[PDB]
Amino acid sequence: VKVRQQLNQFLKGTKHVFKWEVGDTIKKLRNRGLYYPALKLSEVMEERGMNKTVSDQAIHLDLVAKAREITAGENYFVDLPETSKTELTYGSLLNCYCKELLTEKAEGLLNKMKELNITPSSMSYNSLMTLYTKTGETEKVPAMIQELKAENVMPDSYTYNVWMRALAATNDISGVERVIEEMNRDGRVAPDWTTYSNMASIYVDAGLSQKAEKALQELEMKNTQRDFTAYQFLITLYGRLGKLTEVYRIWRSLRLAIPKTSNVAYLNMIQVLVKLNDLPGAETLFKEWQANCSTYDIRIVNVLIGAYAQEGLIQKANELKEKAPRRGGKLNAKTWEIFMDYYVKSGDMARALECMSKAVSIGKGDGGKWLPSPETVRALMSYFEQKKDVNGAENLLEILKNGTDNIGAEIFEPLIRTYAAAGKSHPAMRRRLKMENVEVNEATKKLLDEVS
Amino acid sequence: INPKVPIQEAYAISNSLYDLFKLHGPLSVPNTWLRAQEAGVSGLNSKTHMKLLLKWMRGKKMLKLICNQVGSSKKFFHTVLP
RNA sequence: GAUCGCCUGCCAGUGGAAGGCUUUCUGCGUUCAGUCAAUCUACGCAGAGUGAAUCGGUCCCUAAGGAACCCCCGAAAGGGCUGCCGUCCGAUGGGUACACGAAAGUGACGAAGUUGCUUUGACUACAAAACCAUGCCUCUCUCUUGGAGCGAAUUGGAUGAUCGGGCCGAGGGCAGCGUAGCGCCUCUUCCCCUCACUCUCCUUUCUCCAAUAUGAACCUUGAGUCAUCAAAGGCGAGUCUGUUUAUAGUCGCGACUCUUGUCAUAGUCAAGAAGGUUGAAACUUCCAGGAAAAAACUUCGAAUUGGGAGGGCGAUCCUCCCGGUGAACUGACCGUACCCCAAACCGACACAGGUGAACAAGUAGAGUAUACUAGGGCGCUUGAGAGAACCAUGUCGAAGGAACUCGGCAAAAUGACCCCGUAACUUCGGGAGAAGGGGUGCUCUCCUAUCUUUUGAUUAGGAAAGCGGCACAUACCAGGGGGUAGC
Repeated sequence: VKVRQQLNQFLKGTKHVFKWEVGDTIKKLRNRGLYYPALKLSEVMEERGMNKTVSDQAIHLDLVAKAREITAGENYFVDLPETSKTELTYGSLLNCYCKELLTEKAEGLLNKMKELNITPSSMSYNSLMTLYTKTGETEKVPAMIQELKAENVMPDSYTYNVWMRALAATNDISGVERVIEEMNRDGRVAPDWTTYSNMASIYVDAGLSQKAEKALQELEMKNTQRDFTAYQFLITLYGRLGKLTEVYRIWRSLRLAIPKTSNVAYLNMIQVLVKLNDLPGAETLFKEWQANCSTYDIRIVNVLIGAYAQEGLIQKANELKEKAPRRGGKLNAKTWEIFMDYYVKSGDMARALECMSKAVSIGKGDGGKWLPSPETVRALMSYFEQKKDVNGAENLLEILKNGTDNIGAEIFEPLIRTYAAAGKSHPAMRRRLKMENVEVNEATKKLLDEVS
Repeated sequence: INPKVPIQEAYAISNSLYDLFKLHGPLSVPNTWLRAQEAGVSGLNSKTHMKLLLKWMRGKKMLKLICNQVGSSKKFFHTVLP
């Protein structure tokens, strides 16, 4: 990123910059996620400006850790002189473990602290509770809450919100409401729109809290004109009640921010507009968007291209597809996959095959990979062999399997049966059925034995 | 700088004098004692103590001595430190 | 254990070479040593103690040199010969990776500038003031409500008197200020669907002139990501604009402007992250003209396991050429304690003697000179009284100023920086710091410079006005000078 170039040309620079500027740069790059340059700075400007607070030590600990370096994190931690091992350090360890999913060492360290008589704060408890809510033992939180009450802590808005996410997992909507009232029962909130948006994140189950969604809106519109924290937990409720006006109004009241508003805003709203299926509005908005021409690269083409492909509007999707790299950037793997999705749903064997395999082995890997994850193979085969064509066996194996085995042969419980009962077209694969080795069905083991 | 002054009352009394100054004007040459006796405060006891607090303030950077000399006559003004 | 001291650029500190050779430590003891009565130890007994691919040796080389052979010479011994093609010699060069055999080297004064002569951070609690809110009169997205002044017409200008024209008044939020008050980074996840990073001066003295941290700065090399232009003469998209098409309109587009790559092909590479490595030296000035080593290093010459071809038809198990040819484990031996300006070394001694280097916080100071300190080390292994003659080493001494005496020996004095001025003589370079004088503190102001160590002030110089002292290089530090013979 150009952040690296800015800071890197800076380091060999002058007008030695204040700790305040530095700390603010950290708090910026951490927010935007730039653990790498935030750490690199807080290292070099430590080499030059050394003495850092115990709090800043905790900050650096979090940076080291959430550089995905949990190992080096803990090592650095036991490097810290025990004098600099106060609540802040232990809390950074914890809130790192939160993501790190290391419940065992986490709870061990937790009880360790507890014996050490060094109290854990709200965010500590809360990171713990979120670790619970992902470990599945989310019902385990209110007992520790009782302990918290016995330990004189105020479980903040975040604790109430993970309570909501915890008593949703057990279908206690009355528990959600009683938490909601526990909010106003104690003068310790001061609740934010996170409260109400966490209410909605579960009440998207029925739709009986629309005034509370408007309350989300008004607490939002206080804390901001309108900022991007009302649009990630709201798109399906943007499909909920108010689907015409409360959304066609929020869209423009948001654009009242008046930048050439973000790809993220348009990508939070256009999938909802296609959910409501107002295709001319989607098309007008896309056309004014590419008039804005402000980095559409894929975040705006892919969605309504996919809407075209979903309907069957493949000429209109295709023109736009092969237009977008005439002017700007790339296209995504799943942008290829939606195209393959239409090709499959329409059954076209060879072309669906080509586009799929292109997608899987092109450099569009999402997260260093584009294994086509859903079991679309069960349909792919039902179109190769079960198209009742005899070379839905030879190419079936040699291409279907050849595509699905660049990642791993595990998914092949359909595939192996699929050829065993695709041959079934012509048996010439007993030579093959040894290398067919890993695991195969027993019912279809008769199909197998049939060849020899 | 580092002159005498009481420890914490000094902050209240300094804010008192700074109020006085920024209301009135950088004219507050010594015998500012009159201004700080009419917009009065009892957190002083004498002219010497007054100038002592003045020095302490200007050290803390609340006041600033400045020059305006006219003819061959030396005049000096405690601006309220813009 | 505690107050007090002494040292802090060659008596007292740090790592140690040379030397010592258990003197280090642990327990026991006090017969011997200690310049004591010694429970103490550098003392007696008893026991333990020193880890090293990288340190230092070992080793490779050679200089000064000592010899070996052969040779030459001499009564005997032995002397001479380093080229006759060898072996030893560190205070030098080579330290980590084979050995073997040739071109490059290794490799080189002095002096003076220029480098080395380390710098950072230190508290926006937490971070600033457009948005639109708001608190306001103002005002017409828009009017609407009757008044009142203001042209209309004659027929050919002295008239005659009413609709096309028209101007302030009561009510309605829109176009002008001030009024509470308050936060405008981007998820380019490909999918958001509820979450933790939120852990700091608004309350402070003690940056009231310190405590804590850092220790090189630049090429040269290889291997994974974008942007290249090699990979082709191939486009949309908004502005600017020709008129009307009306299922209701967008239809059309002549022409101008504005960014902007793909279809693959590879082709060079700019921008981040890993390893040895110049700095550790450079440039000028000179004349007295400034080590050796096939040793290591850098190439070829050859290389012998690894390949692929070798036309494989010489069983030739070989031929031509390509590929590597020291690469991962491994890395022995010996020193390692202790003191190393000293109580342990050389001085017969627990002796004011002698003993290479390397490092050395602050203040003032050009200074490593000199005071005073912290750190570190040490309190000198005889003391307690009294305060006579006498002696050693020091402070002051009137008046006198060399009268002392062989002789102003010693003692005194002068001293520093800046400025003023400076003689005879002359080999014309010098005498010359010639002689002879003045100034030296601090305070504020002004201007000058300068200074990024940010905020405009701070430190020095020089102006000019005070202010105190008998005294302002106040202590320490620091030239007596001149005249004239002999050699």
